[PDB]
Amino acid sequence: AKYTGKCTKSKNECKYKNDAGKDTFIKCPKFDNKKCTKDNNKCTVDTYNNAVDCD
Repeated sequence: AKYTGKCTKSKNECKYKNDAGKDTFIKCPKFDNKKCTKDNNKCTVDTYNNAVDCD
């Protein structure tokens, strides 16, 4: 499966839903590299190996 969402300028996390609409928030791997820079920029998650991308 897969999921789609966005990030928060104040919090670089994927506010997507898993299972069946279960609120989930996971910070993307962007330590002092790109912790988001725009309200609801863009995000994406894959069930393959929990690969969370970032805008």
